[PDB]
Amino acid sequence: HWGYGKHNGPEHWHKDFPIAKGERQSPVDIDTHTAKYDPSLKPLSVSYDQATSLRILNNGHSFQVTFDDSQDKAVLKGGPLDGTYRLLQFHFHWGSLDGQGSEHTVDKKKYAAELHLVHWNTKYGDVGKAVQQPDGLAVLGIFLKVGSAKPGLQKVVDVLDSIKTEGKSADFTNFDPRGLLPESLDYWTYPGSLTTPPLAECVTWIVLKEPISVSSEQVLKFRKLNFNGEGEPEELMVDNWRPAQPLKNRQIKASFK
Ligand SMILES: [Zn+2]
Repeated sequence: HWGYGKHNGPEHWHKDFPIAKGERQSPVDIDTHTAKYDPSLKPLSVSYDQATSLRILNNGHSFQVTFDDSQDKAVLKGGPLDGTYRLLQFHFHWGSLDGQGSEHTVDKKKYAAELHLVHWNTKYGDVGKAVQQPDGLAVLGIFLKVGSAKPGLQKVVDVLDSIKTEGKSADFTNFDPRGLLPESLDYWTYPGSLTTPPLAECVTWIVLKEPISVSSEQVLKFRKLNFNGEGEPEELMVDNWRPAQPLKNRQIKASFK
């Protein structure tokens, strides 16, 4: 079954999911000098004031904070998007060391980690239907670098002890994802895919230019998580990132000059 190791990692995924070699796969390298400023792009609208978090969960490939998406509470709109996208969950990708971990790269630069806030288009009714559409999902990608602590992340970090292994989950209510956003909403955008199986080509990517800083102690707690279930040989959940994929016939647009 798929993972990030030598024998089941990204280089193997195409066997079960042939779309892995498709025309709009993610992540990609963002070449900042080739990305064109698009004055027709709208500002991003990130409306998270009424977000209702539910649970935090180790799913064997990341940890995930899930939200109540049964109403328009926390929504993404504007930017390159048409219509309304509901926040379902967020998760992270990170490295074994600070010099790798992000999925997107910027001029080949790898960040220590990458946050993905996953939203689905309300015109398709549920996320299962949305992932079967070219404009079904919008994922907001935020880079993490190591420096000063991110206060808004600490409540997440402090509960990771309770979900060490695959399949563990905990109540995680009243978490405010606004505390994970950088100051600027300047972004790059391109059409792409889920970066984990099934790798469905259903995502409008919105990747913020400004990283957030997290502390070494915060990211160290990420690295104590396990891929494995309880009672199995301990394998640290680290380097759970897919590398950059061919850009092919796509253009990355910038919201900023
Ligand atoms: Zn992700």
